[PDB]
Amino acid sequence: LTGTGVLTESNKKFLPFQQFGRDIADTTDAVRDPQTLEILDITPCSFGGVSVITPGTNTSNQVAVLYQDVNCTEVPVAIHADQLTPTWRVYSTGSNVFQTRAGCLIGAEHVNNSYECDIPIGAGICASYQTSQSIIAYTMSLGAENSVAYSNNSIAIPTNFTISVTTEILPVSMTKTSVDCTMYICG
Amino acid sequence: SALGKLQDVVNQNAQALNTLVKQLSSNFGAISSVLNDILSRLDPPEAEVQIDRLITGRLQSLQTYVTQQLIRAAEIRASANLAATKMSECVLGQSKRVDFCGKGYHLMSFPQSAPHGVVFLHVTYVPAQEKNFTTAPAICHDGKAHFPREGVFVSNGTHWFVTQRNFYEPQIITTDNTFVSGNCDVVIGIVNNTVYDP
Amino acid sequence: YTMSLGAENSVAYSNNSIAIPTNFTISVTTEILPVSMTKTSVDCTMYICGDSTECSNLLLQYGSFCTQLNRALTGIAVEQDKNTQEVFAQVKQIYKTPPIKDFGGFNFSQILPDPSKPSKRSFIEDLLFNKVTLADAGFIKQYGDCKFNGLTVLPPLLTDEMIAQYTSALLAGTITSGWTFGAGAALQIPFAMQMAYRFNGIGVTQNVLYENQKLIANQFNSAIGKIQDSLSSTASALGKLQDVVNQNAQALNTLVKQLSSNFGAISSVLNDILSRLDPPEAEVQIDRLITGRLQSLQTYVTQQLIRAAEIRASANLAATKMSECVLGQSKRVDFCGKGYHLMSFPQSAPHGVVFLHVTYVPAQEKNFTTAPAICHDGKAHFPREGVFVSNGTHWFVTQRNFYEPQIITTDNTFVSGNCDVVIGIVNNTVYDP
Amino acid sequence: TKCTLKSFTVEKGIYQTSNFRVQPTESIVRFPNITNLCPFGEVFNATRF
Ligand SMILES: *[C@@H]1O[C@H](CO)[C@@H](O[C@@H]2O[C@H](CO)[C@@H](O)[C@H](O)[C@H]2NC(C)=O)[C@H](O)[C@H]1NC(C)=O
Ligand SMILES: *[C@@H]1O[C@H](CO)[C@@H](O[C@@H]2O[C@H](CO)[C@@H](O)[C@H](O)[C@H]2NC(C)=O)[C@H](O)[C@H]1NC(C)=O
Ligand SMILES: *[C@@H]1O[C@H](CO)[C@@H](O[C@@H]2O[C@H](CO)[C@@H](O)[C@H](O)[C@H]2NC(C)=O)[C@H](O)[C@H]1NC(C)=O
Ligand SMILES: *[C@@H]1O[C@H](CO)[C@@H](O[C@@H]2O[C@H](CO)[C@@H](O)[C@H](O)[C@H]2NC(C)=O)[C@H](O)[C@H]1NC(C)=O
Ligand SMILES: *[C@@H]1O[C@H](CO)[C@@H](O[C@@H]2O[C@H](CO)[C@@H](O)[C@H](O)[C@H]2NC(C)=O)[C@H](O)[C@H]1NC(C)=O
Ligand SMILES: *[C@@H]1O[C@H](CO)[C@@H](O)[C@H](O)[C@H]1NC(C)=O
Ligand SMILES: *[C@@H]1O[C@H](CO)[C@@H](O)[C@H](O)[C@H]1NC(C)=O
Ligand SMILES: *[C@@H]1O[C@H](CO)[C@@H](O)[C@H](O)[C@H]1NC(C)=O
Ligand SMILES: *[C@@H]1O[C@H](CO)[C@@H](O)[C@H](O)[C@H]1NC(C)=O
Ligand SMILES: *[C@@H]1O[C@H](CO)[C@@H](O)[C@H](O)[C@H]1NC(C)=O
Ligand SMILES: *[C@@H]1O[C@H](CO)[C@@H](O)[C@H](O)[C@H]1NC(C)=O
Ligand SMILES: *[C@@H]1O[C@H](CO)[C@@H](O)[C@H](O)[C@H]1NC(C)=O
Ligand SMILES: *[C@@H]1O[C@H](CO)[C@@H](O)[C@H](O)[C@H]1NC(C)=O
Ligand SMILES: *[C@@H]1O[C@H](CO)[C@@H](O)[C@H](O)[C@H]1NC(C)=O
Ligand SMILES: *[C@@H]1O[C@H](CO)[C@@H](O)[C@H](O)[C@H]1NC(C)=O
Repeated sequence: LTGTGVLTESNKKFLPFQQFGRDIADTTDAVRDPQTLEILDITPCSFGGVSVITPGTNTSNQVAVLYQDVNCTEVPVAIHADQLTPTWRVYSTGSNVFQTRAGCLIGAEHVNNSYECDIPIGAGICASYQTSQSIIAYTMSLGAENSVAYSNNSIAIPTNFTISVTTEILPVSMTKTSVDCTMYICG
Repeated sequence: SALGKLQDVVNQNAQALNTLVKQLSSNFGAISSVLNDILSRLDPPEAEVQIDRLITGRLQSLQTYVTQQLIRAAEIRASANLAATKMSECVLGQSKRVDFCGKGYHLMSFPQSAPHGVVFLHVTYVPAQEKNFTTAPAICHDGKAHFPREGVFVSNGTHWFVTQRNFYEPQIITTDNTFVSGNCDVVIGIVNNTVYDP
Repeated sequence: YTMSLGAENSVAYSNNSIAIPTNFTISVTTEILPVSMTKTSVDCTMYICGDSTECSNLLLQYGSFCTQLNRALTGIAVEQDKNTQEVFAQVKQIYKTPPIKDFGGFNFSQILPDPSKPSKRSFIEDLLFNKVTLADAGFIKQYGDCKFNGLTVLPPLLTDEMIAQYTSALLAGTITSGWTFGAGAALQIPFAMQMAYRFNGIGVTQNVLYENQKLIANQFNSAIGKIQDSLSSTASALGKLQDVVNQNAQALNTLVKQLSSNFGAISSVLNDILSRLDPPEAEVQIDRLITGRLQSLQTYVTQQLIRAAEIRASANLAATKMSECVLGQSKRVDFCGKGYHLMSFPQSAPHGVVFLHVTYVPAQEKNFTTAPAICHDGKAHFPREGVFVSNGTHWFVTQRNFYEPQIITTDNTFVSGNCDVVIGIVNNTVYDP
Repeated sequence: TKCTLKSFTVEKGIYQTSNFRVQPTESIVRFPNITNLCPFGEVFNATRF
């Protein structure tokens, strides 16, 4: 067999007569080195689970990067930071490096205060551009907490009121597109 | 940005069309994405192969675009059915369905057109200023138990009134505000008071 | 056999005979609704042409199919997040139940959050989480252990702890304030008086509650216990939700299995094609493979779009039920469980919600003679709110949905017209206080 | 993000991108232990032809 990937020390126990591991899709998962009787796991070397959080380019050009389901020590080896541009190595190590249950967040300043979610990141973490100004990551708030002074012989009754006009927008129709099939395909 | 939902839709369609246009720049494995160049450069024996590749690619692009349009049109039709129901039960009447016509209790709605959409102005009533009161589920008057017809019994500390439950409008408790039923050895938390008789 | 539609039951209809219930039951039913899918994401470049420069260059000829597929999947995930947000995040604040549980004798300990727990989930929530097995998935189970092959499962935006907190806030608001917390600021109210409101909302006088309060509370608790037993007994109850998961898994599985297909090429292995044939024909073979895999991805994406439309419809329905069912009191028949609706309680579940619909069901029915009106002094008297009934000798006026006879008085009935018009009017005496 | 969206300006939000960052890749070849050697020794260095 031939392929491309990263060879790592494995944890599996191949049988004495089996050579190549295999997943349910007939795809190599682990191999036995032909010379040394050691099992090597083949982890492909490519990362497509990278999200780029950005405020609008009108407001700023500072961005954050989220790598999916990785530790913050495995980031410069998962994306091969050593073989990248030095301006990409800013977003692989550093001081603004949070570790969410979704992965590694870089370029976002982790704060403790909670706020309403602005740019959703995941696992309860949302980011936003705030104050001198920078990108911050926080556990989004579900709303201000409250306690109802409930008792079996107490009722709260309103004495004033407000007439509130809210706005609900609903799409009704699309654009009536028409395609000339023969002219499009065979103009 | 308030009407983003509409713009998005429009934008999406545009993007679709745009992508379709850019799909004319693909070879799909042929030797050129331009039909005229293939016809000017190759004889039918191999022009047939090249044009077959182009036809397959462009037909796949068209099918993808049409399927996306069909699914998005199904979505928009569902939303339009929802909007029609909203106009039926929201402008032309008065819905008691909670939150179906804006947050709070629904008073009325006003529709306004918009490019490829509608905008409902939901006029609703929202309680603002509130006060604590001591309350009782019922009141004894002569051993018999009295329950309020419409509203609840409340007390400002010394006296007992009967008030509707959405606006503090305390009224003297009388035999035209309350109805009798059984006796007041069963209700839990009932309190003693007098029921003025007109 | 020829299936039977149901049990035959002829109604003893008669123009002067009515059937009025004399007793009731507090029934808790279960309604399961899906709310979100698994936010699947596929790395199209790595899926089609995993770590192969020549394959990537060839695939780049096909334009922006790969880009638009990725965009569609991103839209799907965003739509699922929006669905969950709109279904659950409908409360402005986060209420919490007080330590005192003096809820008129009703016992909510099986739906309120458990204090001695890190997840702040209720007993029923724990049952639901433990009744959703993942051993029949395959790809969704092997990816949760870490199937790194360009396919990833993004985590939901709202963690299960947040969903539990949202359900806790909704439940505490409903218990301690009724419907006021949905319209605006939460206005406290004793729970018994809230149930009195609901009974008035279904045309049952409030005293009916107060005269049978403890029994109703016991029935509610008993009903909750029965729900526990159902959850303990039948695992298949949440089938729908499981099915959704299964379907997605199957889709993914199918997609994954498509990597083993030649699609007309000489071999499903790209490297063998590259090493074996000359570039002029290896190009045709790799074009065949690229077309096949792109078609497979397109089919998967279309199926995902359709299933996500289904799930969005279900989530919109669930949001409407939460608005009209929890935050208020609906009068829509069978919209919130069979019977007349009293209230509902939400409960989280993996990628879904479970509503416990507490409803009122008439149980013990009696035959009474009836009349459309009664003739007292040549005038015709109609009931203000209720119906005239007769136990054989005397005529009373009772509410329609619960037999509670009351003497006929000028405060129960209103006068209109005379006795020469109404068809079926009877003679009796209207007592004047 | 800018090129993957085919625009010079980017709106607020979290976009999911591709993977354009390539990395140089070395080559390795592995085969079992060389065994089963012919009789070429006694064929070339044979006593008599
Ligand atoms: C609660 O409200 C009632 C009526 O609103 C108050 O009754 C007052 O009673 C005195 C003597 O009985 C009268 O002179 C006043 O005119 C009454 N008030 C009004 C507004 O008519 C009662 O005092 C109030 N109690 C508390 C504790 O606020
Ligand atoms: C309301 O008033 C009645 C009296 O009219 C109270 O009934 C008395 O209750 C006490 C003990 O609770 C008994 O010793 C008396 O014999 C009862 N009197 C009568 C005439 O039955 C009743 O308790 C009062 N309610 C409250 C809540 O205090
Ligand atoms: C309404 O039905 C309930 C249940 O059938 C009745 O409650 C039962 O009452 C009897 C004695 O009256 C007890 O032995 C049973 O254990 C009770 N059942 C339960 C489930 O607790 C109730 O009495 C009926 N009420 C009317 C007015 O018919
Ligand atoms: C509400 O019902 C639960 C049952 O689910 C009660 O919990 C039981 O309480 C008894 C005595 O208090 C214990 O012996 C059991 O071990 C408890 N079981 C569980 C599962 O907790 C609870 O006490 C009830 N609450 C009230 C106020 O009656
Ligand atoms: C119909 O109901 C009325 C009232 O509930 C009954 O009238 C009373 O019946 C009780 C016994 O059930 C007697 O002790 C009372 O003296 C009756 N009151 C009067 C004013 O006569 C009536 O008997 C019931 N009729 C039937 C056929 O059940
Ligand atoms: C190959 O040789 C090495 C050392 O000579 C030995 O350790 C290993 O087990 C051998 N493997 C096979 C497959 O013969
Ligand atoms: C990250 O580190 C934790 C230890 O805190 C470990 O359990 C986990 O497996 C690591 N992640 C991976 C992908 O190995
Ligand atoms: C947040 O609080 C934790 C303690 O819970 C503390 O260790 C950490 O330094 C704080 N970080 C910030 C940014 O305030
Ligand atoms: C209710 O609020 C409005 C506006 O805030 C105010 O003008 C009015 O006086 C208030 N009414 C009462 C009874 O407080
Ligand atoms: C009602 O009583 C509670 C209990 O302390 C208090 O917190 C709240 O402010 C009171 N509200 C009003 C309107 O008096
Ligand atoms: C409220 O509960 C307390 C104890 O929790 C009790 O002493 C009191 O009588 C109850 N009052 C009502 C009206 O239920
Ligand atoms: C009512 O009467 C019909 C026949 O007149 C009988 O079949 C039915 O069982 C009766 N129901 C009750 C509750 O008495
Ligand atoms: C009912 O009363 C009217 C007069 O009020 C009388 O004319 C009629 O005959 C009576 N019918 C019966 C069945 O008693
Ligand atoms: C019921 O039907 C019978 C039979 O036709 C008739 O004599 C009687 O007047 C009717 N009564 C009413 C109230 O319709
Ligand atoms: C023949 O013998 C010579 C040395 O005597 C050796 O170098 C050579 O490899 C041998 N030939 C073969 C085919 O083994």
